[PDB]
Amino acid sequence: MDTEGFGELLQQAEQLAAETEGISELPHVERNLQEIQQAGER
Amino acid sequence: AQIKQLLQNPPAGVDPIIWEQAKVDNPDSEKLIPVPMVGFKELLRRLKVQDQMTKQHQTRLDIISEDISELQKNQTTSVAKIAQYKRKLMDLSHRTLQVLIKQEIQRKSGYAIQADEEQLRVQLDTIQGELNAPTQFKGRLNELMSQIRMQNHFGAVRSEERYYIDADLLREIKQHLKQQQEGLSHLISIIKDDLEDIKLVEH
Amino acid sequence: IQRNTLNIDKLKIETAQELKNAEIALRTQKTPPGLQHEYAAPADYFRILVQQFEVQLQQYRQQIEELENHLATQANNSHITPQDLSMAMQKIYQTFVALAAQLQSIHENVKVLKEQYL
Amino acid sequence: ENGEKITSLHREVEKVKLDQKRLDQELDFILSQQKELEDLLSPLEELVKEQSGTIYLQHADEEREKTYKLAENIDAQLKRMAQDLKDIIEHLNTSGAPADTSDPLQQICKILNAHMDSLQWIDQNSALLQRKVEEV
Repeated sequence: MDTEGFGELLQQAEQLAAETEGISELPHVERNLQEIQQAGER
Repeated sequence: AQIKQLLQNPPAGVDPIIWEQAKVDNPDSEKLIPVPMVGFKELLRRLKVQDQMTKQHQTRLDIISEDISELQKNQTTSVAKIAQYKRKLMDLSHRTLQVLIKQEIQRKSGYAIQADEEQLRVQLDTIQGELNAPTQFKGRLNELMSQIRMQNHFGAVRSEERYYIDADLLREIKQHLKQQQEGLSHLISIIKDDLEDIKLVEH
Repeated sequence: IQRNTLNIDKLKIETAQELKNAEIALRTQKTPPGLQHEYAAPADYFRILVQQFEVQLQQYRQQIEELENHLATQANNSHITPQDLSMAMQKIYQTFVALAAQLQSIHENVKVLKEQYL
Repeated sequence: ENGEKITSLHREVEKVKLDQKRLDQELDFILSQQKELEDLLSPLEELVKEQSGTIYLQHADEEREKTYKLAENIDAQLKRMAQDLKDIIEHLNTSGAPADTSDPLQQICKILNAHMDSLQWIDQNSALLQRKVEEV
């Protein structure tokens, strides 16, 4: 179907991890799967 | 009232006990009243209306769709202004600070200046060669950059292959994350309200 | 759009402090001009940016030290998975659940205090 | 049954457009605060080259200025560094699966990490609040 939410989400999250000058908020590295599950557990 | 007005007193030549019962039988009375239907052409009738109806639904749905496209188009390439504004902000902050600073060297010596100043100055000293020196810089930044690249070289190949993969099956797991996203957004806004219902606990 | 609202609230808040450290700056030195004095601001705000930064440095080393734990990992890093996605999501649907605990946890806690006040 | 949805579609759509408008004209105006607050940081370039000219017709020397010049570079320097650190992180992220970046896979890992991060907050901002309650 025609959805545009997670395309927002991914969007957001995309737009998230890249930069910038914002005095504080630096882009974050993305984990996933093996390290993440454990990361979730902690 | 007007409903009440037509539905009773009966219609087209429809029997009064049946017409009654469609009224009781009616599944959904505000949205609906009993309307007499008359054999096949009448169903034909209904269908003609349905189609009539269909086109207009489709269209209005298109109108919502166009307005949403306009909002998204405005929004998606409008990020530009927000980002631009933010950078301009930081540059103006630098100039603000630089002008703020020069108003404290030119009017201010005067050669008065000290007191509080040294404390500023103690903080600044600390932070500055902290940084320097030694330690940090060197070692760390580029064991990391020395390093990163070697991992880049190596990762490429191991790659090679493996062998496709599994991309593919990626569509959804689209979908299920959407639903986790809304749940988290509700919890975050509830925590934020919690502590509201909390500074007020400032009691 | 939603997302776009927090962004302006940030640009709002910020042009406001900068209008102004810009205002502690003109017209202060405007006086000067005629003859007055505005300034030990800075000392305020200068030491304020210091304090500001002081933490940002810690953030830098926090992130740096994460990077290598991460790279470090990446080195271990190198091997198939549909089951795991599932295994992740059944875990997230637990993690969200204890977190909710806590939030109702807190929320009700606040509520209690709020009740006590009146 | 569909028509109803259509309704709260219309709804909530023109309240989205009440939205954007607004945020739209908002951005003008935050934008105008940026044209004014700028002309006039200078015309604050009078008031500051006057002081200069005046100060020059004085005995001489300038001093204890350097410290500030150091402060601004010092404050400035790390800003330099945050960029570099950003320039690294992106590279690290870049090093990661080939033949298709555009797939859904990475989509799900990004989004999901976004969720995990948000969840984290919710955690101890909550724990905060939960923490905080003790004084009471």
